[PDB]
Parts: sequence; C-alpha cells; structure tokens
Amino acid sequence: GGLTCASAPQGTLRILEGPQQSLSGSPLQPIPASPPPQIPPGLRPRFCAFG
Amino acid sequence: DLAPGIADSLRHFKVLREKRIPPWMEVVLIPMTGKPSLYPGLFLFTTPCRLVRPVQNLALGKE
Repeated sequence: GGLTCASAPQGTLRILEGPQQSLSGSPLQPIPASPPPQIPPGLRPRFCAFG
Repeated sequence: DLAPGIADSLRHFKVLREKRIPPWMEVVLIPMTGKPSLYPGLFLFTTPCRLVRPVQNLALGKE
C-alpha cells in the first residue's frame, strides 16, 4: 500500500512564454544628423570706410 | 539557445517600462565560444551605484 518507483519518464517538456520580433525600421533620430550652421539671408555689410 | 532571446526580451521590457524591470537594469550576456574570452553567462545588475548613460535605442527609438 506504499508508494513505489514507476517507469522512467520517456520525455521532458519545458514551457516558457515568449513574444516575437517586429520589422526593422531603425528610426534613428526625431530631427536627425548634425544639422549644419548656415548663412543668414542677405545679411548686408554693417560697416563702411571713411570718405 | 534561449540566452539571446531572453536578453533581447529583457532589454525590450526595460526600454518600454513593462513588467517591473527597472528602467536601468543592465542585461549583459557575455557569449561563450571555445576561445579564452571573459567567463560566459547572463548577468543582470540593478544595484544603486553603477554608471549609466542614455543612447537612442534603434528598432524602438525609445532612449
């Protein structure tokens, strides 16, 4: 009436919960790159010679 | 063969602030080859004195 060893298991199942990968879009930056410093339009000379 | 996917899943949790993974856990996975490289294994630090720095996470754009 006691507990005895039974037949060895024939296989093992290991369960884990996993989600999946999306598409590669690689959206690097809101406003991207190093935007260049640049000329103010027209500007004009702010200096003249004497005479 | 589950270490890479686990590291990527844990990195996605910290970036999107899911689960309770602190926004600053370091999921490290030092791969193992046959070469005398650094000892292999998946570490996960969350202690209060490490240095961290921001980087734009591509493929998610989530800093």
